[PDB]
Amino acid sequence: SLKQFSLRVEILPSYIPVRVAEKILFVGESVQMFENQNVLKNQEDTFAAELHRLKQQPLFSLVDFEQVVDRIRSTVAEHLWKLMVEESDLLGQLKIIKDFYLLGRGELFQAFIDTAQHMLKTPPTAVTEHDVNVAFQQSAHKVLLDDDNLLPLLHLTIEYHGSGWAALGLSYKVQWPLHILFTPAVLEKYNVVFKYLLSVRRVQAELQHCWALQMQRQTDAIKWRLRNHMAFLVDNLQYYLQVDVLESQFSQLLHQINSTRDFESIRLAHDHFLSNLLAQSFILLKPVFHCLNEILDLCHSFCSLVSQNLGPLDERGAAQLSILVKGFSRQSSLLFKILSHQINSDLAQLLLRLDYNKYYTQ
Amino acid sequence: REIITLQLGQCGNQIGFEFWKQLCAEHGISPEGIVEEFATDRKDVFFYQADDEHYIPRAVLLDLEPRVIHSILNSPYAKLYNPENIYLGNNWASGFSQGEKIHEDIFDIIDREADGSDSLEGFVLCHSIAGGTGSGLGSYLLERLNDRYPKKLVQTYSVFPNQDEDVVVQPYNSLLTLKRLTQNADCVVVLDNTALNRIATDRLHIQNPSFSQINQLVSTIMSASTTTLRYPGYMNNDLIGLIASLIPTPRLHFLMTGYTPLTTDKTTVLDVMRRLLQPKNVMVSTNHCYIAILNIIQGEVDPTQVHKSLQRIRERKLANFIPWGPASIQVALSRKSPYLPSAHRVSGLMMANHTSISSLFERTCRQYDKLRKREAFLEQFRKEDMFKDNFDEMDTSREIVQQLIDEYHAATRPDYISWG
Repeated sequence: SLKQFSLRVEILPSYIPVRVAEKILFVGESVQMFENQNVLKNQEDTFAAELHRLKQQPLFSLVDFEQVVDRIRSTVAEHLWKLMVEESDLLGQLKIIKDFYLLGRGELFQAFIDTAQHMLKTPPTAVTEHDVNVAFQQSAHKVLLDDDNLLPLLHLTIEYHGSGWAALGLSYKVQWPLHILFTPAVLEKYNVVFKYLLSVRRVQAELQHCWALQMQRQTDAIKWRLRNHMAFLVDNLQYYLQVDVLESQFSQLLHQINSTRDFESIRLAHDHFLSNLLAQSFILLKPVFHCLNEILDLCHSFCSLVSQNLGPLDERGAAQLSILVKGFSRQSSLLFKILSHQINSDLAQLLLRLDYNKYYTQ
Repeated sequence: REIITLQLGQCGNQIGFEFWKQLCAEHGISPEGIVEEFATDRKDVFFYQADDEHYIPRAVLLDLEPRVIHSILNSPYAKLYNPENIYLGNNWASGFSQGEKIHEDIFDIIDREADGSDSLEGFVLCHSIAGGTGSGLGSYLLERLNDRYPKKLVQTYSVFPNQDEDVVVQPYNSLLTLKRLTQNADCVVVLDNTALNRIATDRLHIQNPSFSQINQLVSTIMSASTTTLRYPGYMNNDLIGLIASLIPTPRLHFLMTGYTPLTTDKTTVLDVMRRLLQPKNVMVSTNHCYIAILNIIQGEVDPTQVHKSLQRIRERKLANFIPWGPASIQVALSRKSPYLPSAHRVSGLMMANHTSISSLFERTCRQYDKLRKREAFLEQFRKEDMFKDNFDEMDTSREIVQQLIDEYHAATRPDYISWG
């Protein structure tokens, strides 16, 4: 099912439009889908009596043919909404997706990065998959808030032979009524957002470990501190831009879910949610994603260098720390020029940093 | 991790007493520590959990020549603070020498709460600068805690004494405390008795009972500075993640305060930030500039206007800065609590690194410098002289605070990339 059933456009009569046949397709796919897996107010004969009467008419009229199929289109979609949103409540399911794919659980995902830091750092190999799941299971009980089940609908998937943080995919187990709403393709698009959001979440925590090291302790500590705090500014600013979209777009999504009792709006609700969620993250645009990542990656190499010693390090690190503070100053001002659809979230994020005019005055 | 607060000295025990009473009223806690029947907060960090809902805070009360501590004990709230951890001069040297003999038992009192908690991150000291018994003992305890807990971090809610300048050895005492705090304090939040007194004259007619009423002002600052930890949120869900933005350089770890409705007994976010940047709301008494500014708002705040509000504050340019530090102001938000009055429905506070606190350090250094040339109060008491025959710890403290003053003005300079 949901396959071997499709429009054939070349055989479609010209006076019959494509839109009405799409409604025909929808009511057919719906009544097929909840027809099987059974192991229904009977307007089957009255709609037959409608279609028997429509057979007796000599002349083809389109607006009557549109009216009768859209009557059967709305009646099947009004039910299939009511079965899905009430018996198999979607609002709880979308909450679990945001909590784990979109990092909505902050206590757990920060503790999982904290507890499993070394073993995700180590390169991938076939036995690393069970290791990160039991630590994620330990992270679930580290943040002791734990109900019953809630946990066997989620696991971690590492892939090896085709830095274990790079191959860290999250996957959810969907039920049958939500299997058309959640195909593998959309959870695949959910997967790229999960890898990006956990990256910037990782950078913020270990940078504050550099701050915490620097404050418990000459010169060359107080040059790292400049380099730490210069990198700290744009790092908390970028995640705060991601804070703004995840609040604003998810409030939009739940609202058009509850807007009407049509199943068609529920599908269009989820399409409007993802298109804005991908856009404000700027991940579909190439050069901004291809420059913000190395901003985090050069900060990883700086944060390793300060983590090397509490003693002052001019053993070839001050050579490239001065390279780093000039290389970071260049690219962060380069993205500041790029930030300066004209979306309110992207354009107003600038004059956070322009409150000091700090990169512009330079 | 859970926070243990080390309230010490008479004034510090007063403000810790009032701080925990305010958090009793603000959270769902009765004066006996019981969960309130009328009652969504993160009470784990600040309040230990007993089994029958006795929310006893992790307060460590130290008394030395105790008077106000007996008054603390005869209170309705004496059952609320029950970890049973109270263990029995006006000179810094007397307070230090008195702390040295009882250091092991008071440190075992530290150790017991450290073991009893699941975890421990910070030691938040209700310290009194030049506070007689409080100063000296607070500096010695500050010096012990970073050695015993090197990974851990120590905050100091210093009530820096300015009373228009009675203690005649007050600049000497404050001078020694500030050296201990600059090398051995991870963070310091500064407060001023003159600035709180001028605010007392502003908002009310209170002049003679200045201390008792300023306790409430200090306590409002102290609760609102921790509300974003005590209540869950998106960002600054831990102390160290908060303190990172406020302190860019470890020598300048000193933080100013302010509150938008000083008379907190509808206002939009643009209005409250603009009111906050004005100097009347500030509670602290050559170019000069902030290094970094942060703000937290609690109340009926609209979300699409907070970004536009910081846009409007940026257009206003009411706060002036050109530091070495790049940290720009951010609009943060916390949860206003229920059951207590929601008057001034939107209400906020600021914490900032600003170079004008170096002037107030330099004021007690100037008083110390004139007193040090006069030698009018070297005290020459046998405690003071037998503890410091050389009297050179005052000179080491003078050179360390002079480094701090020069570091502040070098942070004002365009080149703090170089040597500060």
